[PDB]
Amino acid sequence: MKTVVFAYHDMGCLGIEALLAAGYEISAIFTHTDGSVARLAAERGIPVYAPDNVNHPLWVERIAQLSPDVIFSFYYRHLIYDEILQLAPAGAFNLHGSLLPKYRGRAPLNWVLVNGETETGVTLHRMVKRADAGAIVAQLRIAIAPDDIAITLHHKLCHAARQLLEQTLPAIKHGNILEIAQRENEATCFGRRTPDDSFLEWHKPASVLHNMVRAVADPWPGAFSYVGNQKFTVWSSRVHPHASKAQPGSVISVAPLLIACGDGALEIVTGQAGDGITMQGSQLAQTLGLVQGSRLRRTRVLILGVNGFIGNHLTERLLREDHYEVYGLDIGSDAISRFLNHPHFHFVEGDISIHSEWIEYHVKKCDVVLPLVAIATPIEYTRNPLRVFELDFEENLRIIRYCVKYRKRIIFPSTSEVYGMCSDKYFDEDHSNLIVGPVNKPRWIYSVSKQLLDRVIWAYGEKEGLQFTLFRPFNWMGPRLDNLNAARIGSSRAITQLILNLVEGSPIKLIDGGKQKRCFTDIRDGIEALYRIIENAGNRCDGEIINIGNPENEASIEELGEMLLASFEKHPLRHHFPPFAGFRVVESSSYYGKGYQDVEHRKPSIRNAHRCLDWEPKIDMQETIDETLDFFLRTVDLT
Amino acid sequence: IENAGNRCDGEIINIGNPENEASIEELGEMLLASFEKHPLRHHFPPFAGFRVVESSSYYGKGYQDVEHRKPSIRNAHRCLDWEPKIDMQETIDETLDFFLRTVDLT
Ligand SMILES: O=C(O)[C@H]1O[C@H](OP(=O)(O)OP(=O)(O)OC[C@H]2O[C@@H](n3ccc(=O)[nH]c3=O)[C@H](O)[C@@H]2O)[C@H](O)[C@@H](O)[C@@H]1O
Ligand SMILES: Nc1ncnc2c1ncn2[C@@H]1O[C@H](COP(=O)(O)OP(=O)(O)OP(=O)(O)O)[C@@H](O)[C@H]1O
Repeated sequence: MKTVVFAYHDMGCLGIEALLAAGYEISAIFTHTDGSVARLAAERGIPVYAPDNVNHPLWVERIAQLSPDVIFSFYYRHLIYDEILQLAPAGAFNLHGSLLPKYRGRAPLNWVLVNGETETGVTLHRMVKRADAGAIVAQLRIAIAPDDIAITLHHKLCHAARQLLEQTLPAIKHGNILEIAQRENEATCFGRRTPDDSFLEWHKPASVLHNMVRAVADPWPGAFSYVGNQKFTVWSSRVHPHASKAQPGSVISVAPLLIACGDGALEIVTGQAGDGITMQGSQLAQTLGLVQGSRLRRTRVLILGVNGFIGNHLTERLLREDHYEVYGLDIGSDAISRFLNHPHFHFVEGDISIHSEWIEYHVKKCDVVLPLVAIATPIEYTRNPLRVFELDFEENLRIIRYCVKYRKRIIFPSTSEVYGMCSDKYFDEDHSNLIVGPVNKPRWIYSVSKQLLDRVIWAYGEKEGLQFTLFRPFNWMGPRLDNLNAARIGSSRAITQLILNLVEGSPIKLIDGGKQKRCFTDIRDGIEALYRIIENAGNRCDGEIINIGNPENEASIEELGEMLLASFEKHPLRHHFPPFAGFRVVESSSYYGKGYQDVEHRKPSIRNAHRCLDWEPKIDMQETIDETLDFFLRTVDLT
Repeated sequence: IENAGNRCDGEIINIGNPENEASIEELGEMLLASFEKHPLRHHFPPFAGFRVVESSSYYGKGYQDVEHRKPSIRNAHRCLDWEPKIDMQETIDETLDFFLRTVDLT
């Protein structure tokens, strides 16, 4: 047949050779920079390439040009995806280093040693949308010797693969292959191991620890531990069922260097202190200062604009956990006064444009900064564009810079408005284009400002190591989303403005028909997701942009007005307010002034949220409507 | 700058020749054609040819581009009574000549 190969490292060479010996014609080989696959390719006169992303249109089109019958993947590191895979009529097969569906993850060579398996093997399966799930075309078992280590098991596997391909490859050349599907309810998956995963925890059994040192023995990074401040690596181990009433982690002897484990002791045969040379355990013991003795505050969150809608709710949330200390500054304090007595809450009434000593000192002193000061009520974009620009953009750019100056993590609040009039069904943080209108449509000044800030934060991240996370709220609402008073000037979001209407007995106006829709998110859902981001479990939020909204609560403004009215009519306090003045369609210009333009639909992709936070919106819209309505109605003084 | 009749106040004006639309590939050909006919041609090495490349390998990660760009020159006509005149090929020649005579030959 005619094929295009994706190979790298050892398996890559033996695979390209088996492929050649089997009579295949290799049109091209895709590999990586740094047995060299490239060297082999060059030696055999096979055009070799090493782009960063072969999934790029140009490559896909060029691979399609070669018109391959089948595609093979022998330890290719980057990920080849569907688009190109299906360019081969005979299919695409990948050679995985484990007994699938077991250890279908990555680094199976090491994991099988970590978990101390008795056997492993090689598997040639078909490539499908799911990683390592495709139908198995051939497999082959391998026995793991009690004294095998990563490198030695690697050759075992290489040899096994050389044999598996040797015989099952001629089979594919023709078509005698059985797609024995994978027993999905038996598949095990593992992820990339970082050198921090080879840490030795002496409380575990000597056996477990021993397999660890084997799993990552040279040429791998190795298993390590600490002698006080000093870090050392264990290259050779040796389990001793020889008990020792000694507590785990304590040195039983220095010749041999025997450490007491949770079960039995482990003998460090060879290792090295720090980046020094390898030496026998007895010597390593001395160079580390060992004798018979044992081996191996809360988070400050700064919230600017803490009294705001997002601010006060986030404070309540954080103040529930004990590992948080909350520092906040704001112009107002009615929403956070209830926390003033809390020991872990430190509030101060200030202005981001005036109180520099406090702000700078705290960005310097805290661990995470949440710059929530802003003006986010659309009427203000057209009415006071410059005030919006100066506060939303300039004032914040200053905080962003304090953060890079003092190397602090910044969880900056982006906005769903950054997508503008995007046309995708789902506004995607990593793929959607951003669309705004002409310069003569000033409503977008906000959108554009927030986007430039997102881009600056991104550059700082890329070019200066700033640790960040951008989050984009999608029409969050609930109690304290603005206030009826600000609403009297149009300075508030829809929901809270329509409540003022029902309260004062004025009609609910639906700007341009009110057919445009949005995805309303309950503030409780939003704060939970945000809380998760602050938690930043596993650092899965670094450099990430995360939308937060409930795609399930999509509704037109007209529907929002109806749902609100329905609740309002059933409310206990209803009789206190005037009779409904009705819904009335109005030209946007008559409410927002010249220069207004809007978004016809807004629904978020919440994939990233699911991936980084394991978050999912839960509260349904109607409930949010009730909560919000109730809060504001009981804000009205009745006398 | 003249702002005759203040017809440019508060105006945004595109300035381009919608008549000179061309792909970069065509720009490269037109340039090459002129280059081959140029008096100074013999001073420079033989053409190494055209080669398609991934944007990433030239601009780095994070590059994206514009597939087409043509301006409306209504405002220009209305506020300035202006209309592009020079054709692209002439601009190519001018530019090529200038830069070729920028090269020190010795
Ligand atoms: O939280 C959100 O995701 C976004 O909310 C607002 O922007 P937007 O949703 O466009 O505007 P709202 O004031 O919340 O109202 C939505 C739409 O309802 C309509 N509306 C509003 C008020 C009213 O009385 N009548 C009416 O028909 C308007 O067309 C308005 O654009 C903010 O401007 C954004 O910064 C924020 O990201
Ligand atoms: N100059 C300023 N100095 C300090 N705080 C300010 C200043 N200007 C505005 N603020 C504060 O910013 C806070 C946050 O704004 P607000 O609550 O109106 O919206 P938000 O919660 O960010 O809304 P969304 O989440 O919908 O964008 C306000 O409570 C206000 O006190």
